[PDB]
Amino acid sequence: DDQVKKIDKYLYAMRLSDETLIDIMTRFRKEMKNGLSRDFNPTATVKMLPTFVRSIPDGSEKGDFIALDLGGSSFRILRVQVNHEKNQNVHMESEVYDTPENIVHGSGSQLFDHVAECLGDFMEKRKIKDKKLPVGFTFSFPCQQSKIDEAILITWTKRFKASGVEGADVVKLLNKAIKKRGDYDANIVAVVNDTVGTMMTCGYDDQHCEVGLIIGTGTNACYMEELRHIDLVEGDEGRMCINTEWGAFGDDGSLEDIRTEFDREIDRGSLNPGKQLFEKMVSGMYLGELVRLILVKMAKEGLLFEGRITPELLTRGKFNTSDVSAIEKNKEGLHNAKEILTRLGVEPSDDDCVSVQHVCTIVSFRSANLVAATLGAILNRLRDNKGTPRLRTTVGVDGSLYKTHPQYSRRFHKTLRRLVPDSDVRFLLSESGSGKGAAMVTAVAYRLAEQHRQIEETLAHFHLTKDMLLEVKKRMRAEMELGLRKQTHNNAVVKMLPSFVRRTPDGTENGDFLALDLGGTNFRVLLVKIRSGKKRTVEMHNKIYAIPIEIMQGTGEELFDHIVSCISDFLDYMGIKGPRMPLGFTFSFPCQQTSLDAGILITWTKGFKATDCVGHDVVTLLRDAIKRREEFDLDVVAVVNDTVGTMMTCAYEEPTCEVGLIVGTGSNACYMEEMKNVEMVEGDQGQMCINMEWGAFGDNGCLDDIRTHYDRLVDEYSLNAGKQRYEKMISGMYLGEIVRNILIDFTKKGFLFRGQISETLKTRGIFETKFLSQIESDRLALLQVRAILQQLGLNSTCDDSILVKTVCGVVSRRAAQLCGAGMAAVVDKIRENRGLDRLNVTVGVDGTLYKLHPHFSRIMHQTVKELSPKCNVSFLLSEDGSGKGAALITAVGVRLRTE
Ligand SMILES: O=P(O)(O)OC[C@H]1O[C@@H](O)[C@H](O)[C@@H](O)[C@@H]1O
Ligand SMILES: O=P(O)(O)OC[C@H]1O[C@@H](O)[C@H](O)[C@@H](O)[C@@H]1O
Ligand SMILES: OC[C@H]1O[C@@H](O)[C@H](O)[C@@H](O)[C@@H]1O
Ligand SMILES: OC[C@H]1O[C@@H](O)[C@H](O)[C@@H](O)[C@@H]1O
Ligand SMILES: [Ca+2]
Ligand SMILES: [Ca+2]
Repeated sequence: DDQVKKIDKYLYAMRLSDETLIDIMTRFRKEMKNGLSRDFNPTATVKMLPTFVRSIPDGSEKGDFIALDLGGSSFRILRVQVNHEKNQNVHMESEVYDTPENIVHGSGSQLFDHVAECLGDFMEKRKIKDKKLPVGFTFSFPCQQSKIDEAILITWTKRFKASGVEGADVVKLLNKAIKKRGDYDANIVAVVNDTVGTMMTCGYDDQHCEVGLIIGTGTNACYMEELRHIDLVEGDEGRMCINTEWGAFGDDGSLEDIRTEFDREIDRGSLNPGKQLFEKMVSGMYLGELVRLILVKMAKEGLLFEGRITPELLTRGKFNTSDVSAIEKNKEGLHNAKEILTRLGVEPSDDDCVSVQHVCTIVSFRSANLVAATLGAILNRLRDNKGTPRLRTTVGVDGSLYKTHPQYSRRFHKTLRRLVPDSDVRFLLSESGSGKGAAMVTAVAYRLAEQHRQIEETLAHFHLTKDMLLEVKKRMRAEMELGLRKQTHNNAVVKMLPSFVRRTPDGTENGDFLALDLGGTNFRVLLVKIRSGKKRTVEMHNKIYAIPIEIMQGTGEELFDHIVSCISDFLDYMGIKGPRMPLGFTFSFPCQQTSLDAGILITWTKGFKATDCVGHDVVTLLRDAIKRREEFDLDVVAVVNDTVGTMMTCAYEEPTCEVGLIVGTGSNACYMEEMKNVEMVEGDQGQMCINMEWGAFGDNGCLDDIRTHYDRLVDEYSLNAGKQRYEKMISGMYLGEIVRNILIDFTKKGFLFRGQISETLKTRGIFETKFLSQIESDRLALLQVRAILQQLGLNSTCDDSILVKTVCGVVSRRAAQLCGAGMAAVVDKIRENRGLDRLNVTVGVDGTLYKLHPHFSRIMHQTVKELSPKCNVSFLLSEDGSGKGAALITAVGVRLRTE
């Protein structure tokens, strides 16, 4: 009676009080909070790692998979076949492989070579190599993952200690070993921790399973947490399984006041000193030795075996946990203790057999008790989440010590139910192992992988290689030439139309002028005053005037009548209504010029479609409308394209600006060609500004090489089917449509919005330049993206938002590259013309897409630099619009008219 009370006095420390157990519980409860927080997670010892598993099996799972189970006490590989659809129910055949204390403690390479060899043999014995069966990986160690098929080892635990693995991705490490074998092909689709596998398994049979617990070589647990609580995972919808990794509870020294010298000594001799402390007082890997450490400490004080101490009772690991168990059996309890203590050399007194066996209870009871305190903190967290007052949940379990020890299970549940009363908990023991559960995870993981494979295959067509970009640059140049050569100009797609502007501002332009800006997003009328010499200055006023789309696609009569009306009102506005002022007309469309004041509208582009305009001279068309009104009189000195207007605006300040570019509703470019190359205009003196009209590039098929199904659909439904193919893969008026069309397709395939094509998604023009630009902002957050989308009328989840943003990126990126390859061709021609080996030139730019988009310009500039390394281009943005440049052209126009 005192012997018992004798040891209960010695091992007093290892006798935890309920109030104490509650304390620890409260402590872990706080460790969980810190672990899940984005602010404190970096310092927490309890990792609370996300698993990317959002629900237990639903029953829809089916297929043939292979599972690997490394990290437990046995390396086992299994094959799980499941398919209710047809009729088949869950079936699985497993095999166990040996793993010597050599591989486990060797180099990661040696370890993964073994795992790859064992999997090979397994597939051979079943001759299933030919099948690309999905592989699930149950790796019972702490792992960092940003996705289910990635697992970076944080640190080894238990018996493993292989070099070159920590901090690496075991998936990649394993994939290498297999590939190095060339024997077969693996498709590792997921990596799960055993606590998650165990939970998945028990969940299959009990749809109330919300916890996975393991108590074997090591101890850990996982539970279903609310996504809105997992800070380190963007989303607030539903739940995800968190792998607590509580074995490291108190590694920051939060359980020093509970750890004994026996614990510390056990640690100082461990493989991983300082870590997994909480686990070192529980798991069956340490129970035995923790006891043999006291037996020695007792004998060393004559309290046992008559103070005798054999070399065996001193040798490490000579007292297995197996002993600790057999010695606690109810039947042959003490009888067993005798045989054991006997082989230990020491002479077992039938009184010793009693003293010993009791020690075992104390140690083996502390474990069961501790685990009950932490698991209790988890159940309390679940109860808190549900809001309910009571709690009903199932808990999956597995692990030697639990599965094979006479009293553990028993005492464990007891203390538990005692600690958490307001809850009804069922403990289901995984009889099958992790295999079933891993397979259940692999099924869904794989389901999402094919979806992904398909999405990527499609998007891959929007990816151009540097080599593809050089071809486009090449083609651009070939077409540039066909258009300049009078013999081939007749059937060239890039018309290279001359503008009849032969020099950038000289600095003598002086006067007052009116200007028109038609073609972009805003039709506006301006008044510009230029003063040079001493006081060189420019003063301009403008006013925007709408233009109903009806008029825009009405008749040339109403269109130009409307324009003149606006010109009138502005003349009043500025007051200057009276004299005969010279006017520059910026008409952003392809015109055939004979002189600075004659433009035959070759064809309409963008969204304009007025009747009886194509084929006429726009100057005239305007002149007439003016005569008809009879309210004033003007001097139309010039007609100008916005690209040329832009170039002049920027060249007014920057003398090296010899290129103009526009990337807004439509896209076009212009530059200064050598008069000797412009075979369409007599002379070979000086230079001339060439309005390329490069939007038509590809209208002869030269781009059908990289155009996609979505590009064709967008073209096929445009106002000008067949024309302006290049500009239609670049400008803000079309980008959106390419996207919409890609989205509708993904939706029909059931990859977006639950497969529902909404009315909004069917509305053309829905994706404005302004939206494409917000959605791609880098300062944006997923929550915000989803918000924007919902505002548009699209009911999108967070997963949806991610895919939409991606799609927008692929499309917008390709647009910038194609545009860069185009500009690259231009600058390199200007360099070859000037026979240079290096050319410095700046480009004048304008266009809403260019100005608002967060990445277009950057990726564009980058691409030009990469395709034309012999030119140092600079892009200067026009902030005053074309107007300034139109007036600066009108000035010369007049100067040459007066002369
Ligand atoms: O207690 P152990 O022998 O160490 O293993 C306990 C459990 O570990 C997991 O890693 C395995 O996936 C399970 O199959 C096993 O039941
Ligand atoms: O993006 P956009 O609306 O097409 O604008 C791009 C540019 O178009 C030209 O027609 C105007 O001369 C510019 O002032 C304007 O900045
Ligand atoms: O194998 C059960 C548990 O053992 C522990 O030592 C590891 O830290 C966990 O990753 C694992 O879940
Ligand atoms: O608006 C910018 C460009 O758009 C193109 O579609 C027009 O054909 C060009 O004349 C214009 O420079
Ligand atoms: Ca979250
Ligand atoms: Ca010429």
